Amino acid sequence: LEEAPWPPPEGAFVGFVLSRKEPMWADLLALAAARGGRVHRAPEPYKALRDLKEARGLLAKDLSVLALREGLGLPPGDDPMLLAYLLDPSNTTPEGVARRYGGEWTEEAGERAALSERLFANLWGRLEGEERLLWLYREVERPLSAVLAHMEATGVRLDVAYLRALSLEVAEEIARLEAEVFRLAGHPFNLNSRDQLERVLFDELGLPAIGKTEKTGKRSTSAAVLEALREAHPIVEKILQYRELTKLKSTYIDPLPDLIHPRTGRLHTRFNQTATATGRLSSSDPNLQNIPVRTPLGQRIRRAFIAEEGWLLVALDYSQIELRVLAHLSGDENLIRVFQEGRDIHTETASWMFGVPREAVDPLMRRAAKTINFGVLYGMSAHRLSQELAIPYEEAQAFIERYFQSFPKVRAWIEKTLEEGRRRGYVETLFGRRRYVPDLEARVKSVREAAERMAFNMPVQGTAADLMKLAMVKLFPRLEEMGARMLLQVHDELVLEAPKERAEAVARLAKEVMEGVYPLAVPLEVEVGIGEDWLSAK
DNA sequence: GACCAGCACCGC
DNA sequence: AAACGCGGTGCTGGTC
Ligand SMILES: Nc1nc2c(ncn2[C@H]2C[C@H](O)[C@@H](COP(=O)(O)NP(=O)(O)OP(=O)(O)O)O2)c(=O)[nH]1
Ligand SMILES: [Mn+2]
Ligand SMILES: [Mn+2]
Repeated sequence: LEEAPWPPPEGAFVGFVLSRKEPMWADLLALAAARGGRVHRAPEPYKALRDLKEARGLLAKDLSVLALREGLGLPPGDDPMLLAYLLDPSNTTPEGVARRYGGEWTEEAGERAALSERLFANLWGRLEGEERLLWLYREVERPLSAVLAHMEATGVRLDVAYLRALSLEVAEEIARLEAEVFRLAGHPFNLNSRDQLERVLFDELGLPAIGKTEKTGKRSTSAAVLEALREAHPIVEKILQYRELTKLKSTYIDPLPDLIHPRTGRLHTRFNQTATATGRLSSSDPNLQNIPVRTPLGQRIRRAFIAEEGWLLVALDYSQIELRVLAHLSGDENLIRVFQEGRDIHTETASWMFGVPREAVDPLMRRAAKTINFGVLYGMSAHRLSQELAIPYEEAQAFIERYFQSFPKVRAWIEKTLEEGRRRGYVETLFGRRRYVPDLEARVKSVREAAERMAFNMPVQGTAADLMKLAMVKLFPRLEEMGARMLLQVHDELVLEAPKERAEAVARLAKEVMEGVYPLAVPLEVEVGIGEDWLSAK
């Protein structure tokens, strides 16, 4: 390409190099652009950002986030990654997309700009005729990237002092647990080492080995195994408690306070748009889509996520989302009637397994019911179900029988989905998002049946993701007009931040937008709450 | 220091 | 652990 002077013409494809993957923390090391057979390299990247009206190219969102960090309104536009991701969700990295569609992903901005131009031309050509995939690109993914950019650049407020004090408290308790484990073992050892713990439990203490690990075939010390051994030795109980606290302390309590950005004073995650096989987003650096919430200590961690002074958090979460999607996709009249009558399958399964009235079901019980309802739906075995439900194997097999017998159209849909996946080689969501599942024709049963479970799950989970994404695209401009912020997304949930005097109005509006994003054969219901912290708003 | 495989874990 | 699915992160143990 002919090297031309900065700036480039409007509509050029951008290429950029970051000192680190996180745009909110990265130094913009180089900036370049390409169009019309030319390449423009910026003398000073930061100054050069002011010259762009739109970020078109690979990882456009990341550059837009960095521009927002610097107070620049540089929205993301076309991104070859989103085109490749829609053609095949296994296209998740620029390294692979480049090598697959005509280029090489290097570490030079000028080459990345030229690569973005070449890959867009080729990928856009491959989507000619894919009307449904082009609709998802034009109406969902491309506009969503702008929404995610603003979310990432905004961040969430965290109660640092609260978590600092919590760290010191949990530390003392971990010391009491580790000292108790060492005494029962008769000697000290690295309790974090599952190899050393394996010997203590199964060689020294002589406890029975329940299961083995996948790759190396060692005797597993997983929670499920230890749960089965909860009454075989007092050490097992202390280990489970040690595992819980060290996990929450090492992954959330201690790391998150150190990630507050100096310029914003807030915590900034990344929402990765081409990371999953089903169309879901993912969150990383740090992951804010798996913040603790189940246990009492987990709830205390949620409370650390707070609203800015004078603001309130608004949390909206779809009710029984994939079950409602399943009703629409399958067309089972019985399942449809469940939601038309306002029933809650999670509560009903919870009341059955715990033997208590509906009003006695606590959040912990309901989460346990979710595992069963979705576990059974997506192919859980009676053997595992018997252990999860703590019932005889014969009763567990009966549970799976009544489950599908209650909704006979579900099985018919599963077989229709798998058959089409075998013939076409991919399954699709309600909006046409595809996932290629070639192992549906595999000759090894284990491999084949694994692909099958992945296959007919993707339309359900993927449609829910399509719906959530479309709702985010619709809702974002409405929140801007009301002075509200979109902070976090958790697959079927949104966390917003609104002025105290507008929180009620935002909550009502966001609820309506989410529930009416795309009318289905069943109503989409959203649970909404308002509070100064994430747990309160739930 | 950086990277990795493997086990284990958090929540959707 | 096991015939639920989708992710990301910490630790250990190992390498370079
Ligand atoms: N296969 C599978 N899918 C799951 C699991 N947990 C969550 N999902 C999927 C299916 C879920 O629909 C979706 C959202 O998870 P939630 O919002 O926590 N549960 P929901 O919306 O169903 O119920 P409600 O909001 O009334 O409490 O994530 C699981 O253990 N397994
Ligand atoms: Mn939900
Ligand atoms: Mn949810």
